[PDB]
Amino acid sequence: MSKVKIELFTSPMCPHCPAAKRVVEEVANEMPDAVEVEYINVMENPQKAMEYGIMAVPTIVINGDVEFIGAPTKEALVEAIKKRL
Repeated sequence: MSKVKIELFTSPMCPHCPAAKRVVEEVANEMPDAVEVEYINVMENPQKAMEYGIMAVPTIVINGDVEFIGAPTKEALVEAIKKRL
């Protein structure tokens, strides 16, 4: 009971991925209101996500769970929050 929290903790620099733009559009398809997106381009901000158990960019939160899946952002799970988050 906090709305669907997404966070985007990375500054991808080789592949200019849509990053938070995909993750927001994808979950806003599901929940066009119960959505929170921290797009935190990794620069000038604390490692508060880059701590955790993952300690490996691209550091991504979907619903509230902290993870990283691929060279791009959480696309493997984005294929499933689209399905039944």
